Amino acid sequence: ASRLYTLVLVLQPQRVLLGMKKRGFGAGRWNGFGGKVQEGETIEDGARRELQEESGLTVDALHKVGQIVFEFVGEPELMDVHVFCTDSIQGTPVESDEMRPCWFQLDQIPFKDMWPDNSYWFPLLLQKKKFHGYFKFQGQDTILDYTLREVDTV
Ligand SMILES: Nc1nc2ncccc2[nH]1
Repeated sequence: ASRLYTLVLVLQPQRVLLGMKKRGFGAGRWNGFGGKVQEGETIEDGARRELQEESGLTVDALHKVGQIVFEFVGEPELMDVHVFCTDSIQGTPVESDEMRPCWFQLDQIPFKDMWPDNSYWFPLLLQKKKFHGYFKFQGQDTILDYTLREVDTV
């Protein structure tokens, strides 16, 4: 019982792009860009499509960096999130009614205003490590338990 999602982190040498979501699941929190994968669409093509829909940016080179499964207690479907990273993009981040993008210096990533799992695996993403994670949430703020291990192959 799992549903495919994407998450794209535009990660440059000294800064990362994040978006403040206006409404929906995760509203009020900085996050990477992504969403559901469509029928007949590859996960990577879905990640590319969502990056543009939400941030206005066109990615060229995308790299798999992680897989994180999210469980919310009481909700049947697990979120199977395929995480990607890129440095080579085109365009300028676009603010829309749905999303407010902002660049952050790497020592100023706003973990307090992000999903609480991010502080666990971001240190790996910033050091170019690949990972497999699982986070069991109660509600949207409480991590009941988790696993996170590095991998050589996502
Ligand atoms: N970046 C990010 N973390 C998350 N945790 C739970 C649900 C969705 C999430 N998106």
